[PDB]
Amino acid sequence: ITEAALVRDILYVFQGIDNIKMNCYKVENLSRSLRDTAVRLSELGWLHNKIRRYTDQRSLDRSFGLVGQSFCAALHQELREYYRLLSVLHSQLQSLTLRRLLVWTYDPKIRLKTLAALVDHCQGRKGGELASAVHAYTKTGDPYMRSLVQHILSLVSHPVLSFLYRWIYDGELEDTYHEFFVASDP
Amino acid sequence: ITEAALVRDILYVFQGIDNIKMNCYKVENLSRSLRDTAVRLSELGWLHNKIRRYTDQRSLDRSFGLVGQSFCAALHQELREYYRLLSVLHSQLQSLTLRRLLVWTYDPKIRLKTLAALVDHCQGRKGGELASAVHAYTKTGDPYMRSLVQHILSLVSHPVLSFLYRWIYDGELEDTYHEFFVASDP
Amino acid sequence: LPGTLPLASQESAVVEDLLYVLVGVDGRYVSAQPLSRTFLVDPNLDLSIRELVHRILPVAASYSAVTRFIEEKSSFEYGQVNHALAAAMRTLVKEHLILVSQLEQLHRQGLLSLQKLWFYIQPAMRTMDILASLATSVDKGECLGGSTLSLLHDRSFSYTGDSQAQELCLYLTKAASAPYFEVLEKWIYRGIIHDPYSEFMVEEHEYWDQRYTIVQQQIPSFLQKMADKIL
Repeated sequence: ITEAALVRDILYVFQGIDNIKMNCYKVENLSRSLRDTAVRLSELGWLHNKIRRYTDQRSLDRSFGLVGQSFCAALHQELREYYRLLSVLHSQLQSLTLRRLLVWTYDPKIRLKTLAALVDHCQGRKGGELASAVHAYTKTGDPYMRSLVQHILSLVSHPVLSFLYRWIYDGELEDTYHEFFVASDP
Repeated sequence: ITEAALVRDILYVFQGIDNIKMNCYKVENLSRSLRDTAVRLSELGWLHNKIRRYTDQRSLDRSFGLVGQSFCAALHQELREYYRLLSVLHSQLQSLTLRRLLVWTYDPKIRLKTLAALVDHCQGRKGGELASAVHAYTKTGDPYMRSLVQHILSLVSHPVLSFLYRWIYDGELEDTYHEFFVASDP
Repeated sequence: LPGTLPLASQESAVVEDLLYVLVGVDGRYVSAQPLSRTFLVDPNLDLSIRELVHRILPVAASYSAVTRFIEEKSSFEYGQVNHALAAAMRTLVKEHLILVSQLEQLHRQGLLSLQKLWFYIQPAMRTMDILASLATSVDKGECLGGSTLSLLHDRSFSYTGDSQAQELCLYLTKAASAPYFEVLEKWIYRGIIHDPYSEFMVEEHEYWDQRYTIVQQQIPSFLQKMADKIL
């Protein structure tokens, strides 16, 4: 099995589409120096699944609220870019090798590390309780994460500040789903 | 059969002149991904033959009236322009392809769908009864059609307004064909 | 015969036929099945392609179900709102016939790999997924007149934080309500009610509490506060 063939399949495992098959992407011959580097590289694609399942399972039911949309629709602007990187990497495969990928994909091994662990800390939270559980990720100090999550908060907390600027200047709260912390009694 | 050859015959089927022959323009080899778009594009010619027949057949008999002649004439100023598009399009061929015609001829598939369905709703109507059956196409709301038919009406109301401004200020009605709603008795 | 054909090259054959599938014209390999449109690709193709092709086709099915709403809801039996909603939903399909034209030209030069396609269509996969949800929530409950304008004021409030699917549903409502608002201009500064199709909120009859009666169905649900001062 040539090294180039591995570079062909890995560029797919970065998405979910499987030599490399599907929790670690067990690869199945070739030399040990190749299988090890594939294993770690293939596993980055597995993360992309956990962040894709959430933005697909919750984009189905219509009882997730108004905040749970601006979150599920802010995990996509942070995925189109991950689809631009896969674009560039594929144009050069026609040269790059395994040891050359590690430096290329060393940074998106972190953004796909916070997002894939930001959707598990807030699983059953809907409404404002979700905008309060993506804010408990800002007390981190890491200048690369605290400047990423502090952007998703600026989108998730836009619907919350939409009721507030409505329930203050006009006093007409309207939320079929119970999100705002001001509950009315018929 | 080359793709360029299809672009040569289609430029003619847009007029009525027939690989593509004559109710659909059944084409008769080539790949399926070519026949389908040709049959889709040629359906502009079958809309061109129907409008042309009504203006021609009725431009023959001299018992269609004054309003009827205006309606037939009103269908030629909206055909010279369709004669100008065929002109510019052909020049480019001397590059354009099928995947490029669809956008070029997406709008004149609508004007050739109101006019080819405006001459069937008013078939046996002569005189003012025709100027009253091209006005029952203005209650449509579609801002592109209501601003086309409301122009043919402007070129169909001129003759009706002519008599009226004659039978009001001078009282001398004259119509060998019975069009005006004021019928005299010898 | 893509089975007896090399790997890295047959992908350039699917991306050509795949572009045709976006247009809706029957392709060579990616064909359509008789009717929610379901496609078939091929029995003998690479596993790491079909699982990627089947991710794009949900932009073809969401187009073989919007073009069928334009070529249908433009009839005269539906009113002056199911018309404008079908015209302002036709300007978009044109802007999708261009985004497939720019790709048919950029593919000639070889610069369009299948992996490159799955990135460019990302916006055209999200817009054609809104128009294929209004064209199925307008036919679920038969809406014409006002109730087909209440829906476009609630499907525009549910997206209060998306800002990429609210700038859209605010272009449809702002365009599918001019014909309704041009008779309201005639029932406010004057007394005449044209409304050829029975869709306006107020209908006349033939000692005066029975002449003009408020119709309950055809209220736009954003004039509900002033449903009385109009009449």
